Amino acid sequence: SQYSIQQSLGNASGVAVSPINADATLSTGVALNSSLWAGIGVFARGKPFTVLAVTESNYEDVLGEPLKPSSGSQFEPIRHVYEAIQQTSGYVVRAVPDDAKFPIIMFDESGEPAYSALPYGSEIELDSGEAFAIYVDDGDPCISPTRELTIETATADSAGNERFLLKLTQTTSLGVVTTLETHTVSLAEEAKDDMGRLCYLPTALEARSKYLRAVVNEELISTAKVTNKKSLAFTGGTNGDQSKISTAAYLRAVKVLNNAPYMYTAVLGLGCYDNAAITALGKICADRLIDGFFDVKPTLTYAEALPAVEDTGLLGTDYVSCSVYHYPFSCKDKWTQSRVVFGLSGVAYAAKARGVKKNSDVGGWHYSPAGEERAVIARASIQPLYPEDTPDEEAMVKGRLNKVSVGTSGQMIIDDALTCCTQDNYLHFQHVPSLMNAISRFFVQLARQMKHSPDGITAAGLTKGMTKLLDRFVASGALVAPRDPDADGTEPYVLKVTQAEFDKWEVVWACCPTGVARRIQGVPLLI
Amino acid sequence: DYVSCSVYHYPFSCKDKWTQSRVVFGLSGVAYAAKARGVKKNSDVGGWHYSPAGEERAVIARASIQPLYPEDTPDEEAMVKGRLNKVSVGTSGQMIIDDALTCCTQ
Amino acid sequence: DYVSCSVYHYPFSCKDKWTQSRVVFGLSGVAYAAKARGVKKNSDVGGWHYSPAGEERAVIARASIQPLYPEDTPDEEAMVKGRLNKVSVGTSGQMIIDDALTCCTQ
Repeated sequence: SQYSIQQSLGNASGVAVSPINADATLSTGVALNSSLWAGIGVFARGKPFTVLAVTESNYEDVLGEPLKPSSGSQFEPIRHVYEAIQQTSGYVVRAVPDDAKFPIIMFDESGEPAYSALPYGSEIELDSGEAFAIYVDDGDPCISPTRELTIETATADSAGNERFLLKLTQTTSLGVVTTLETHTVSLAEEAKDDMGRLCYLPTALEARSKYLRAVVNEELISTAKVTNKKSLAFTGGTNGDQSKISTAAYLRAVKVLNNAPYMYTAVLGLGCYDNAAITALGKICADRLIDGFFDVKPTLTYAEALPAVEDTGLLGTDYVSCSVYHYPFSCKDKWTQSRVVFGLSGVAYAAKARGVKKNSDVGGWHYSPAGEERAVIARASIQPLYPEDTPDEEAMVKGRLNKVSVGTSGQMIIDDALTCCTQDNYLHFQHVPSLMNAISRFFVQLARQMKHSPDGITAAGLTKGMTKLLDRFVASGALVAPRDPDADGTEPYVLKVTQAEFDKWEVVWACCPTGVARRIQGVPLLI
Repeated sequence: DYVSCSVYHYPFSCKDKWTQSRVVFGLSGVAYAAKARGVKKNSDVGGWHYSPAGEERAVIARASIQPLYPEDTPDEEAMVKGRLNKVSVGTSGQMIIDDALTCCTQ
Repeated sequence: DYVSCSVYHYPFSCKDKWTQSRVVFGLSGVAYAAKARGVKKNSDVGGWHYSPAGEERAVIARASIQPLYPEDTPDEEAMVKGRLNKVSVGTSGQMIIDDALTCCTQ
C-alpha cells in the first residue's frame, strides 16, 4: 500500500508526525495538591482579571512563554511561579495595563468580514448592518503565532436549519500550520447537532471552546447568510507597555483574589514591590488565617532595606503570620543565560510545603520553613550584588528580616524564620502561628459541619471532636508539656465548652507549642 | 401580620437540566425540600422543629454554579436586619442554605 | 436505514492459489474473518466491541500484490466523507485493513 507519513491528522485514520522542531521545550510532572498557593502577577498569556488554575505540566501553556529580562521588569513573576510550582500547584490572577487590546472579527449579511480591536474592559457594540462577531477570549495577542479562521458549509439538520463548520488553525513564523479546533455551529436558536446538542453560535462557543467567543445581533439574524472563506487572520491584538502598571490594576486583582471560590493555604508576593498591594495581601492573609511570604526590593543595599520594611506597613501586631525577605544577589537565568536578580518568596513557600509533607495525618505545620535540608536555593552561579559591603545581623533581627547562609554543598540557604510581630512573645517564630491557625481552621470546619441543629446535641459533639483533634495534634508532636510546672500542670492542653444564649455557643482552649533550635554555641578546650 | 413566611434571593447561575443552556432561577422548592426532609425524621407527629437551613438538610443540586456579580460582597448584618436569607458554600463543596428567618420585625 | 453495513474497495492483483495466474477479487471474506476473530476473544457473551480492522485481526494474505493502477493517488478525506474503508501495510510486509466505517451519514 502506502508508506507515506502525514504531518496533520484530519478525519482519516492514521499516524502522523510533525517536522522536527529545533526550539521547543517539554515539561512533565505530577500534581500533589497537599497545599495550594495564590498570587498576583503580570504574564504574557491568560485571561486577565480571572483566577487561573496552574499546575506543573500546563503552566507554560496557560501562562505563555517567559518574558525577556532585557525588556523592562516583567520577567520576575514567572520566575517566582516556576520556583514555587516544583512542589505543588496553585492559582494566579493576571493584571494587564490599559494599552492592551484583543482582536475581533465582525461579519455581516452575506458574510463580509471586518477587522478591529478593542480594550479589555470595554464591551462589544454591534453597529447597524452587522450580523455577528467572533473574538479571542484567551487574552493572547496574535503577534508572533498567527491564528486564522476558515468557514465551510455543511448539510442542513433534520428541521432544515442551515449549519456550517468553523475551524481554527495556528501558523508559526516559518510557515508550519497546526490544527487547533473544529466546530459545527448554526445561526438559528432552535438548532440541534447530530449528537443531540445545540448548535447556536454563542452557546456552542461558550460551552465547548477554549479560545473563541461570539456575540450576536438579534435584529438581522432573521435573514443572514454565510459563505465559504479561508484563512481569515486576526489583527490588532497588542500587549501594552507592561513595565508601567498603575496601582489600580493591582488593587483590582487583589480584590479578585480575595473572593476566589477556591481554597489556598499561602499567599505569595511574586515580586509586586508595591506597598498598597503588599498590605492588601497581608489583609487577605489575616482574614483567611493562612501564611504569607512577601519580599522587599532586592536591588536595595543593606542600609536601605530596613526602612522599606516599615514602609510596607506589615509591622505591628495585626499581621503575625507574614514574613519579609531580602536577597541582594545575581545569578544566571535559566532561559536566557544572562545575569538577572529576583526575589525569594517561592523558595520559602517550597520549604514550607516540604515541611508540611512530612506528616500525613494532620499536616505537621510545626516545622520551620528554614534550614539546610528544606530551604535550598538552586541557582547557576551566585555573586554578591554589592561587594565591599557588610550586613548588620542585630539590626536585621530587630527589624524582622531573614538572613541567608551557605550549606555544606556550596549552595545558599535560608538561615532564619521570623514573622512581622514586634511583641517579643512566642509569636516571632513561623511555626507557632502555623499551629494555632491550623487548629482554628480545623475547629471552624468541625463547627460548620454541625450547624443549625436542635438542643442537646451540639455540646457533646463539639467537646468530643475537639478532644480528638487535640489528641491527634499531641500525637503528631506539635504540643509538648509546659516549661513551668509550678504555674501550670502537666497537661499539654485544656478545653471547655459552655452554652451562652438561646442560639449561641462558646468554646475556649489552650495549648503549649514546641520550641526550635536556632542558635548553637561550642567551646573548645585544651588539655 | 404574616409570620412564618420566608423570602430568598439567589443571584447565581447554573446549567439547566433538560437543555444545557445556563439558565437562572430562584430558590423556591429547594427550601420546601429541606422542610420536607426535616419533617420525615419523625413519624408520630412529624417533628416540625427542624429548621430548613443547614448543611445536611438543605443542599442545592445543580450542574455548575457561577456567580453573576463576582468581586462583590453582601452585608450580612443588614440582611439579618432586613429579614433576607443567605446562601453559602458548604464544607463538602456544594451550595448550602445557611440561614432561616421569617418575616417578623419584632 | 442500513447502519450496520460496510463497503470496501480493493484494486490490486495477486497470484491465485490454484491456477497460479494473476487475478483480482474482493475483500468481504477478510472482513468477516476479522470480525469472527474478534468475537472469539470473549467466551461468555461474545465480545462484539472489537472493531473488524487492525494489524493483528485483519490481515490480507496473498502471494504477491501489485497495484492494478500505478501512477495513481487516492484521496483519503473524500473516502471518509463517502464511507469507504482503506488499506495499509503491516510490520511484516502484508496488507492490512486500516479502517472501519459504516454506511451511516448522520
